[PDB]
Amino acid sequence: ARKALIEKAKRTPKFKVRAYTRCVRCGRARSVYRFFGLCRICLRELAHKGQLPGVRKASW
Amino acid sequence: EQYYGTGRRKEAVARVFLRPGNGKVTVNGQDFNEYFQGLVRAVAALEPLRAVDALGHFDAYITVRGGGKSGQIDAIKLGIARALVQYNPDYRAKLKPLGFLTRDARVVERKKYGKHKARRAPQYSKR
Amino acid sequence: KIRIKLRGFDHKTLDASAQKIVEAARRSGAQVSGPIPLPTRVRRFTVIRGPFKHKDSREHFELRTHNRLVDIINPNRKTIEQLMTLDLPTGVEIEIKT
Amino acid sequence: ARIAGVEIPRNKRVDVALTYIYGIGKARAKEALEKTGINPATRVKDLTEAEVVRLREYVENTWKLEGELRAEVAANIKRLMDIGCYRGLRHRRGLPVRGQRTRTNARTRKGPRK
Amino acid sequence: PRSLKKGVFVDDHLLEKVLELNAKGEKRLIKTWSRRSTIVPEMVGHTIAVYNGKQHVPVYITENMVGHKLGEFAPTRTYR
Amino acid sequence: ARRRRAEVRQLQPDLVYGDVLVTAFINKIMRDGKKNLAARIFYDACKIIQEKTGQEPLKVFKQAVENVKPRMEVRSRRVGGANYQVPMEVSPRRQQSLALRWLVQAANQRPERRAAVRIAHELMDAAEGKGGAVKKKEDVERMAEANRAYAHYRW
Amino acid sequence: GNKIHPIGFRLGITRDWESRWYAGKKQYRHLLLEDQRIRGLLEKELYSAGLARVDIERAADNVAVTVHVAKPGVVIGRGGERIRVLREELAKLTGKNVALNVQEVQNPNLSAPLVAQRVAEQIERRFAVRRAIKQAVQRVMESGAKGAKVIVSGRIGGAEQARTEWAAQGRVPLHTLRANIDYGFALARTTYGVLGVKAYIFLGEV
Amino acid sequence: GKGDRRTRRGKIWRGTYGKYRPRK
RNA sequence: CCGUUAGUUGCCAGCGGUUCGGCCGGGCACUCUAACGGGACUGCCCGCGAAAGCGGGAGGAAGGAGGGGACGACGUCUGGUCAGCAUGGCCCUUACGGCCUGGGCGACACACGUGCUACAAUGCCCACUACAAAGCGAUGCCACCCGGCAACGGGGAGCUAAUCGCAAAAAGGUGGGCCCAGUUCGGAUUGGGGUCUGCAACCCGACCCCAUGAAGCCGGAAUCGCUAGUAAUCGCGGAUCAGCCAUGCCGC
Repeated sequence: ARKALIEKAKRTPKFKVRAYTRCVRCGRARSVYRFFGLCRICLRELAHKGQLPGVRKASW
Repeated sequence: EQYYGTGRRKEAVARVFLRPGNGKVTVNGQDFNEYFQGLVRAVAALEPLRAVDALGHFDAYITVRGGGKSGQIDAIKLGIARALVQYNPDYRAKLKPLGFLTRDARVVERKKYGKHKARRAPQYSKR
Repeated sequence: KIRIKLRGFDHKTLDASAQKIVEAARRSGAQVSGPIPLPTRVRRFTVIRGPFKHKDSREHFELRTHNRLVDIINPNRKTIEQLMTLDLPTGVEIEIKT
Repeated sequence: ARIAGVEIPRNKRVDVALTYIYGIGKARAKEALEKTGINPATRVKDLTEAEVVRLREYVENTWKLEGELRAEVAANIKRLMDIGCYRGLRHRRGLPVRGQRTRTNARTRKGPRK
Repeated sequence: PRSLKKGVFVDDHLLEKVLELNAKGEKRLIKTWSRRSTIVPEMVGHTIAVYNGKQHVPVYITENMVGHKLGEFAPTRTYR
Repeated sequence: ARRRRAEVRQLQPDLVYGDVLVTAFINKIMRDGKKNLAARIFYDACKIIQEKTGQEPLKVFKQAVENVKPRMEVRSRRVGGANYQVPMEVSPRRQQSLALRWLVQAANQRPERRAAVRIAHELMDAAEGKGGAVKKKEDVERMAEANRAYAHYRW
Repeated sequence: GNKIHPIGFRLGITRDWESRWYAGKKQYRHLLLEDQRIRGLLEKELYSAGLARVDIERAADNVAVTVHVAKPGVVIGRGGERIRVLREELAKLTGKNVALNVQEVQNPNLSAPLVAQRVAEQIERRFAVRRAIKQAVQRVMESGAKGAKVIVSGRIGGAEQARTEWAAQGRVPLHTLRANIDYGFALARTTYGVLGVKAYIFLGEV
Repeated sequence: GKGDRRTRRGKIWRGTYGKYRPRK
């Protein structure tokens, strides 16, 4: 629970140089791609549940 | 008047089509050892001809490409053979032995949890 | 002459869609133009399964797009209503052009 | 052919010649072989002065390299080493100017293991 | 000297201050911040505070060494 | 093999001599796969054969073979509170495979500046009775056996 | 300390995508984004009638929203009051309202999640948790089922020292990817902290 | 090698064309 | 491994036009492709056998559980899990909490870890030659021509995305340079030019070009990976991404 930093959206790039990526679910700005905008986890886990449209497990 | 033989495997497609003619081979363009540049690979797409002899009475046209030289060459070979199937659909004691049967099933499978070479786990060190 | 694209997720949504549209618009267009598939496109993704340090717990899955390009010849009026208001699936969308 | 640092080119073309001189070789042999005008195929063993002088001459004012390479290298490196710059900073000790990281791995400049 | 670059570019961040202020002369160190610059012209012979990471050391620039990527004129580590 | 032979996989003969020996050997020349340059040197070397030496490549390959292929040698046994050096009839299979490799390698040893040159050099010398490969052979051989008394131990 | 996710086990088999819809590049993301704002403020306000699942569907610009419970009463509200502040309030999170789709089930014995929330809350109230899973399971499979395999983890309703406990009746091959089963876990209120629960009812399959 | 950077191997790896491979 | 459905991709297996690139028409079967079911149940012939089943053979797309994926049961380890999220309790607060200017986690006498490239001629150097692949590209991949020693800078066309932007796949092929030195190897580090995301890029970036070109001519006691399309080797793309130290991870 890192509340004080939920500023990620006020954007104020104030020099593009600062506005930064993030995981909409479990925050974590670490690995936060796009189309998902999640922490590999908030991500992969809720996906696991599946209430995350179509996308389906891999096999081959 | 016409005998088709398809040969493909490991992402290389060599569609061989033969019809009464002589000994020319259009590799989706040029000819045999023309396309198989100094390739001992040449001889690969003709063994199915050696099968029941004669490499000069039939016109050879092929639609071959994909993966690359070899794969496509051989594919070409197995294909020609199938053309032989069409022509003399009673050639067991020749088309099976130095014969053929299916693609091959052996393509650089997959890397997973690392180790690339699907076996090549990072080597150890000195403890 | 009409072109169409039903890009879908489910491999039954594109089915209900192309099916209703090619068979029902089979009393209207030029009888349609067969739901030409398209090499269903694939997008893979992998991720660490064991939260935090574990360059090995991961694994993967994927999201993709199956494509059905139905199509109907002979803009024979009637067709517009053997599909345009006689549809039934849910996991795709009605893409129409010409 | 005796040029600058007597960089005589043996059974090698012109390009393969200069490359044997101070700050020469790759990329350097190409420019030299072009001016002097000679078949890079030449093995280098008969460069007639009549033609050598041409490339040998122009290869003085605008080329050095030779007893001059240090100039632009010694003079240009003396400035940054005299000002609070940075280009010379990496060299202000014995690490790698180009990069690199320091701390670990950098004997290339520091010297030998210790 | 020093041009080379022209005008004495300074990534605006340091250029704006460099200019006009260059009017009433100096006063020295104007604790610079976006050293991403490629110092240039007029920047010849002055003092500014180069953020070495946690300090604002005072740097004085000179002729032949002026115009170059600001950063590398103020160290940032400490070994041996 | 946890219990079963795990067979000796068979190779399709030469693509220039319809021969198994060829193929195996070229693989031995080979590297990084390069079936190409592999068979290549194989050949140019063959050129040495026909040219530098009237006599045929078939006969030279074969003779070199008969020369380098081992016979009787040793390994030891840790059977009775000890491992003694005992010799045995160096099985054909291997005899081949490795007198084979061997050759290829000693060949590598050879001078010249060209690979086909090496292949030639040795292959010939071998076929004859003169060289690094097969000589090294004799060595492993007679060498092995010194531990004669031990031999009767059976491998 | 592993074993794959009882739903991933399901995917293209038994049970699928509750939130059923598509989209594609540059938009699916946020699409679902609002979806969670949904399910969240959702289950949030109405965990009330002990909901149980939410399938927000999209075959077009609307947002289906068939949530499920087995508590119809307080669900629609004496007459239909409930479904009102509900479906209305809806717009508040991204407009494109939806018909408040109420789905009630037939028997909370087939409902593993629900029963879990259950014996769980129980443990809240504070009591014989081993008993709890023993019987909870008992009946949960009992009133028809092909097996009730249950487990509880963390802080064993006591002991400064945490622990695990479990029990089951019948069959529950969670393995056999194709097992068609119902899986659930419950939070763990007790001032012990987080002491999670899980239970899985085997839903035949043959 | 791939670090020869300048010529062949060099750009081969760099993934760079330029003074050793037109953009095609 | 085979027939079932269907053909803007792919056929011509049969032409006709051919602008002869499959450009146009035309043919849906063949290669293509999503989809469907059938296909060794040790079932049959020969061995063995009370049996299971292994062993021989044909049939063929193939068994001997086809090669490859996902599935890791009971516990161990009180393993890992402070800052992934969740959490019981604890401490905390004009501050162990907020924002901003710089440094810094990339400091080095040193050791160990994982990879890069290297000593080369079964190679390097140059020119010309011959073919995937699973992915990727909208305010994005970026067409050819103009600025181009070079990084790149411009015009600028396309798609709207199995037809359009990424892409030049390399080793392979043919001749040509070199004939075995520290060499054309090697490309450190310091020799030069530029490209670029970004303000700014000292510290704390990627790149092209200028000069310089070190160690090394397969590496001690020792220690590693790998049953066959695999080992090795050569390449293409991928998320993080206005630039990126990605030689790392992933897929082919």
